[PDB]
Amino acid sequence: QAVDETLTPWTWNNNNFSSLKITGENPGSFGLVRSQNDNLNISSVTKNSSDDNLKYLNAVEKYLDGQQNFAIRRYDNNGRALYDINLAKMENPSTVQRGLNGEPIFDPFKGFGLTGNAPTDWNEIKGKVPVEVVQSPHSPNLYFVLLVPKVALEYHNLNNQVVKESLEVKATQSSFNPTQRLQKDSPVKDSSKQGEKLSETTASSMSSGMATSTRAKALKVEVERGSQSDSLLKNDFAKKPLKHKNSSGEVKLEAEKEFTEAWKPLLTTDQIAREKGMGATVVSFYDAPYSENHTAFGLVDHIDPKKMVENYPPSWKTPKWNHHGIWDYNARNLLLQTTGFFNPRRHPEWFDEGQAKADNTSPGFKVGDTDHKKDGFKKNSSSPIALPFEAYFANIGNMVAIGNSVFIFGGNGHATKMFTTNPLSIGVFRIKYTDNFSKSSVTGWPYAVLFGGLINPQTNGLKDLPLGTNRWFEYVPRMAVSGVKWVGNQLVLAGTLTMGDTATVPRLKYDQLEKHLNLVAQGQGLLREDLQIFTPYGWANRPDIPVGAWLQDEMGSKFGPHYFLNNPDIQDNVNNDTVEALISSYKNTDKLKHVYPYRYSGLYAWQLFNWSNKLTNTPLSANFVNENSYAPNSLFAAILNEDLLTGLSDKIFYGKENEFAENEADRFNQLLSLNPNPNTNWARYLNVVQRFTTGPNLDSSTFDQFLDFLPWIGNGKPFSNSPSSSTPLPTFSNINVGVKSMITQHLNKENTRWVFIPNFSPDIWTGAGYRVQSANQKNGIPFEQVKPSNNSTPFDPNSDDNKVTPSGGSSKPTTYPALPNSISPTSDWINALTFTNKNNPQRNQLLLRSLLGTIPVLINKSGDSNDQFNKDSEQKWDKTETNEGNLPGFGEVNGLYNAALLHTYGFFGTNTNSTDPKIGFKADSSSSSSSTLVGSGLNWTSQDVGNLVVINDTSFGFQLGGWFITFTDFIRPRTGYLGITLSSLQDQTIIWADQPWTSFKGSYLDSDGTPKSLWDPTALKSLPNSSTTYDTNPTLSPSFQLYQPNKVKAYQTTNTYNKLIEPVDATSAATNMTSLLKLLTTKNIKAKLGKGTASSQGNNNGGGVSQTINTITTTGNISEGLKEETSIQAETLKKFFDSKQNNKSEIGIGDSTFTKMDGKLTGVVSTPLVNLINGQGATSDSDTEKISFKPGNQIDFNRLFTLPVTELFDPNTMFVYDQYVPLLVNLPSGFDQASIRLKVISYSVENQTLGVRLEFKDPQTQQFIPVLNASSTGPQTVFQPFNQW
Repeated sequence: QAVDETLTPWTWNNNNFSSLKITGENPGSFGLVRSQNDNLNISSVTKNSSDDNLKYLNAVEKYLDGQQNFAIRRYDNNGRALYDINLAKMENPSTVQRGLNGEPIFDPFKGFGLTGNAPTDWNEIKGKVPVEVVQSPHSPNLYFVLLVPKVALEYHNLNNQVVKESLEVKATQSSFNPTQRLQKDSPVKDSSKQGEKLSETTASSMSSGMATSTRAKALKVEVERGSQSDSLLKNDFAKKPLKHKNSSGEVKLEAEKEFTEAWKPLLTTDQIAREKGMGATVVSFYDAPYSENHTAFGLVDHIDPKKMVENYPPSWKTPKWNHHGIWDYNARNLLLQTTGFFNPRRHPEWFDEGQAKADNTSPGFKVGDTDHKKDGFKKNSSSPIALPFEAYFANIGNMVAIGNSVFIFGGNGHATKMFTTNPLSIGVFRIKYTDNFSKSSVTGWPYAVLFGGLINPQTNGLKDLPLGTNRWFEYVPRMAVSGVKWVGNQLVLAGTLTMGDTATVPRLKYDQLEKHLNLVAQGQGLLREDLQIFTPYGWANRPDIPVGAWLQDEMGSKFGPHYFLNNPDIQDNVNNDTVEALISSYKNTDKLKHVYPYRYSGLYAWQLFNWSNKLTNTPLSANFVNENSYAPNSLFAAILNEDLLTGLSDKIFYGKENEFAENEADRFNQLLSLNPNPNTNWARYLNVVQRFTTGPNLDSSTFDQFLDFLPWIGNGKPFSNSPSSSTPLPTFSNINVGVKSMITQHLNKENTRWVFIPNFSPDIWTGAGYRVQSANQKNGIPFEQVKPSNNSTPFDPNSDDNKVTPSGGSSKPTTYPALPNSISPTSDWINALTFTNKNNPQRNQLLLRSLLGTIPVLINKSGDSNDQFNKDSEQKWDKTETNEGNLPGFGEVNGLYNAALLHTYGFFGTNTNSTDPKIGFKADSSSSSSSTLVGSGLNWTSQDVGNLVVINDTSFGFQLGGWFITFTDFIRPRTGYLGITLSSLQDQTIIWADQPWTSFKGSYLDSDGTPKSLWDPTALKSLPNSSTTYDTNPTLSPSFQLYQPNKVKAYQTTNTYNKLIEPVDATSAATNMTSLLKLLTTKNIKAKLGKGTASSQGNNNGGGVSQTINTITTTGNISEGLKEETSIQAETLKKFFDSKQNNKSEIGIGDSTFTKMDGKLTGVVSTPLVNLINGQGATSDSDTEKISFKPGNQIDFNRLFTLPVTELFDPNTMFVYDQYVPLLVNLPSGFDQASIRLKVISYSVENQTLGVRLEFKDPQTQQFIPVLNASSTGPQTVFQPFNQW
């Protein structure tokens, strides 16, 4: 029961909790502790063939019960160990004897009463490990401790064959090729189903719509219930004229023939619930350090995953589907993009059967029927969203106690985060206690139903982000939770959050999947990449056009108005005549909707604005949710509603409104908002989030301007490269990039001299990759981007097809005269949302992944001999319009400039290496070009988030990858402050490590007031093996992604980017780019850069601690850089930052101060007075050495106890009167007796005894604290008049 000297403090990877700062009556720390012993040969247990995972894990737990020891030892206010609480060695533990009212009988000196019998489930809970301890805010001496199995600690060390990766390196006997596991072949017209294509309107109803268009008429989409049981009289949305290509079998998604070694969890959710010994459990136990019966347990409650799954929205029983239903399901299935809103093809973690259900087959609705009228009926489903082992144990961590209920918000998922899989916390577990912590109820709710109330007016940061949902919770937010803590009076949840997918929002045309391999993979789930890849050539004019309208123009000569290669240059006007003739004329009824002839088409920003779950000023208003990000692609900190969370009922009740439409007849007129059923309570959960933020309080191009300001941890140089004619250009921002152009000459060339730009001259920097007739005509480009289908002549405006006849027949062209001067991936246009490419959803992911330092780069030429990219004589920043600028314009990460990004990385030039790596992208003009995206060389992952440390009443922060990020201005934002302070890590070994996050050993707030993070550069976990014994071309790493090849036609010498850069079939290009594919593995990139091995050098062991930069009131002030008097906001911010490149400190960017500490770092134990690293360095309470109790023989009992115990103290406050204190406590001469008080805690008139606990005014912290040296026994003593017996 006493302190164990062989157990050292530690910290769990999932929550990084090491100690709980107990405050109040008995201040101290509940530090975790473990057996540091190595020699744990987990391979000693043999995993046989027929033995199942459950039996194997039971054997592993039995084995670890002997070789491992864990406990939660309590420390005094001075950091001195008191007792251990080794749950596996506590003999005859007993629950607390309770009264009828539920109060635990407690006498301060006799302690807690014991019933003598073990708490519930003790046999199956004794072996579990503690990972977290949380105090109650109200009930004294009451604690909860979170218990998990030892497997969840040893998960990574388990044998690979039972802990597999979603991607397989294979033996590579046939050379590496990233497209091998990708289905790529395109669908082809069905020659047996041609006649069921959507019918063009027989005659457009004029209905006084005088405007007349010779163009092709709209297609009819008629759906009506009819009366047939399982079929519809009309099912136009189901028209299915396409089919998969038949080559060596049908090319479609099917787990059986693809995922032979399918990824599957360790334990299904039902098995977690049933097997009590494998799930997390929290036991409420009472602790008293100075009492005889110091500790005793209360209730034991398993965190039942079924009590969580039962609160999933019903829409999540059928993830393959969505409120759109048949039409989008068909579109995705033919495009080889996996269907639904949360698909195991993209998120296999959350499904009991894992990848074995990873396809669109059996989607829960009838599909693929020989008769299209039959398709679209609800049927049996088999693959609902669940909570298997990995997601579950990502969801256990970061407890918080509120009122009579305790919440588990989950952790960052590193407990079970492998290289190619990303478990996260999907919702909030709650345990509610009744009748004063006597009985309890366990339940959980998903984050989706909690975050539905997000609306743009809340956040001060980026707008229109993909964080919205709707009456069907098809948006599945999950968090890698940094932690939950009270920042002052406001409860804060913080960490990283997965937006709705924004990469796959555009769709390819049905014949352009062989030349957009990166995008088709992103949609396929093979490429678990979240950033938006700029591949705009093959996008359909509209993602949401049913396949029944794809073949209306097969040849493409007419540029089918309803379906054509998306390109804004042929966008229709918005004139009243144009819309009246084209769109408004075809009035739609309850049983008829039209695919309008209006040539809808726009770039990435327009695509997202129309077809992403962007936030809106009202909740549940996101009609278009495509998918959910793979990894957390956005920082997120939200102020939660404490009272509402306490008050919500345990069990949720959805209804027909949340269900999907039963059949297409009801789906067609499916409203977005329906009155909730009277007896349902799902809506009540929507308003938990009081506020939220994702980054600095900046919007639009200001955000990208800041992104330029933040530096790259890999080498420290800014992404802008501003501090020095062919000089390097910034990557994100466009200011001083390219040439200024006047937006008043774009599109209609009307009413824009003062609407977009308050300045008198509305000149906008077109950025890199801009198109211009000539320097003399840089402002606006005329219609010379004519789109020819074949080589057959320009797009031919002024044609009868592309003209509209208003009232009277005064025909005119419907296409704009002049167009914006850029469609580059870095193209920004406040004046044309249809042409602009930079978007807030991209900007958030760019901030997160720039902080992480793993932004991919397009590469044409590796460092190999005869394949070298020369910085000099081959890169010309002054000629970004021409191929000499090397801007790919296809495959690049949207919103950034590939050459600038590479220069920052140093892939070419001596920026990162002493000698030029000669790695770069060349826009070849003499032949075809092939390219591939490769990682940054760093292996930080977005889930790398540490402790949530509260700095003060208004600011909080946490470690993020190699950065420490503090949300200075979230609780109480101040105008003009960016509201973020960033502190980079200085250790090169950690920055460039293969698995750096294994080195982070927790963060905490130091007494001096500056947060700090532990670092153990000797704790890095290398990759599982040295590639066995052969060269493994694909080597998995947390940042590794199967970036598919991209092949692009020769770049024009002149007017390179007038049109979209056309690609060609790149399926066979893999074998001709081995020297580039080899750069996919991060080790090879590091070797090229020189960071491959210990060659990084520097500190050899270098164990120490890093501290965030010192901050002041003026820190983070960019009010000068904000605001507008003579420029645009982005340009003035660029000027401001440029003027402060040598003073990044005052803007909140700097290198974290780091100090060396000898020996291993395993964790901290923090108590409100001081913080002990590894629990070393306890003191003797110097400030109260001369305060102690007078022993009994030195006290005259008659002098004191002649008066009664009642009037020796104040019963109304239980305080010993000041005049008598010196009579009992020894003090040095001249000591201020008023600074020390006695807190009576027990008395008995019948025995005239007095139990007293001492307190002392701490000069350091202005709070009364107990004196631990007051007696050999501690700060509590019993005074009686010689009647102790």
